[PDB]
Amino acid sequence: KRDLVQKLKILRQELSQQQPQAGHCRIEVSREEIFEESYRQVMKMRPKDLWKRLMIKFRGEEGLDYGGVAREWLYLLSHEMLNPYYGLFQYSRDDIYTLQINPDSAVNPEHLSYFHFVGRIMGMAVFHGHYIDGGFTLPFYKQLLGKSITLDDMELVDPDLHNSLVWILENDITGVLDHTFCVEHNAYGEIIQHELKPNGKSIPVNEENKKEYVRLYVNWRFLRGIEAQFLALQKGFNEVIPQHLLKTFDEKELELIICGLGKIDVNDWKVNTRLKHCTPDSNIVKWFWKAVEFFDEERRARLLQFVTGSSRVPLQGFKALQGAAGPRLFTIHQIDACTNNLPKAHTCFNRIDIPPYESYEKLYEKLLTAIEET
Amino acid sequence: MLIFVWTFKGNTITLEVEPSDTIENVKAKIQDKEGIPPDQQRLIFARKQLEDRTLSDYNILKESTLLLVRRLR
Ligand SMILES: [Cl-]
Ligand SMILES: [Cl-]
Ligand SMILES: [Cl-]
Ligand SMILES: [Cl-]
Ligand SMILES: [Cl-]
Ligand SMILES: [Cl-]
Ligand code: NA
Ligand code: NA
Repeated sequence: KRDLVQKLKILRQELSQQQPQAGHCRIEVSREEIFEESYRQVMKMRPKDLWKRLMIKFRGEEGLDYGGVAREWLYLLSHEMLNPYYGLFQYSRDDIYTLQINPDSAVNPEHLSYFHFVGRIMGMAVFHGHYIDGGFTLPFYKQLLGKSITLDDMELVDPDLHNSLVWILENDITGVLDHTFCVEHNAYGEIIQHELKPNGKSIPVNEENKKEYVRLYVNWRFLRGIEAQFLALQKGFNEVIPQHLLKTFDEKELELIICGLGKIDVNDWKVNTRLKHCTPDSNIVKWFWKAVEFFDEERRARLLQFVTGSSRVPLQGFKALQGAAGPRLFTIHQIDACTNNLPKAHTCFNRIDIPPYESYEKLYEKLLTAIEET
Repeated sequence: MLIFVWTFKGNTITLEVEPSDTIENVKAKIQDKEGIPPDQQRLIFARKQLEDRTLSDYNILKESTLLLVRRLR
């Protein structure tokens, strides 16, 4: 915990000296075309331009605050560029809160520039202390750090391959296994073979080079089909954050500084909540926290989504919640309305409007209905 | 369903099978695709030998990948 606090101070120090004293990074985008216009303007820019003080404007809008507009721009932008709709990313199989690179991304012929674009955007979020609106697997952060994938990381990406590779390491393959430093996989209804190293097609796997074989084959099975895309993204990222600034971070730390805090603590939440037209000991407020206490992590993510636009919070947690103009704590507003209404959200204000429901069960059920997934 | 086998040559067959079968017939199906006699086949998955039981016994499931190694007389 402390060690991360020191690692972040050191990163901030070094990012600070990388920033030029003079000049600005100027972006002016329409809100309806944030993605494509941000892409054209950022890709015109040199790496060095991306370190300058951010100066962002929405077309036709005067912002309250340049830092605020910047915060909003990255959140809105990253929500577009990561949306599987544009073909670059997809939802991971078992989890909709985790994105993966889409292997089929090349239907966009220009797709590598977009991955390069995404890298630069993620790097700019780190460099300037904002957050990305999304999330990736831990092996993705690990590859983004330049670390290699353990075998342990296979226990989710491929249990059947994980077990076979484990068995190869545990037992003597002499005479039993005629494997080669080349691997085959199913690509577009077809079988395509891939050397894990130069001339691997001609290199037997044996008891002496087993460990090297399994290391190369894990690393390959993560990058399988997405290699050029990851390279382009990682180039964009390291154009903003040089890879040596993150030597001392592990994958879980990179995820916090890029996406913020995913684990939602109810006590930190309760304590940094404002109340409008209700009191700490009023029923609507007791029931709300009772329901949040029962909500599992997915449900709490959706409730936070509903009221703020983000299922994540800053590193500092709920006291650091931002709204429109600067900070705005989470706010529960008890409203004078018909008790069959659902809670309504005002995400510019991190405010939820709640009617004076008659029982805990009514609030519980009506809250769950409000935060239904889109 | 339709389980696969990653063999000791790197070959990665597709095998039309059923949980109604037993691994003896599996070996026959392997004897079908690539003609490896059952008595020099040794099948592993869950890090463990498959004694001559059914696929629906070893906690084997659909669209899975066994590891076929060489039993060595
Ligand atoms: Cl401009
Ligand atoms: Cl800045
Ligand atoms: Cl302004
Ligand atoms: Cl009351
Ligand atoms: Cl923060
Ligand atoms: Cl009403
Ligand atoms: Na800085
Ligand atoms: Na404007």
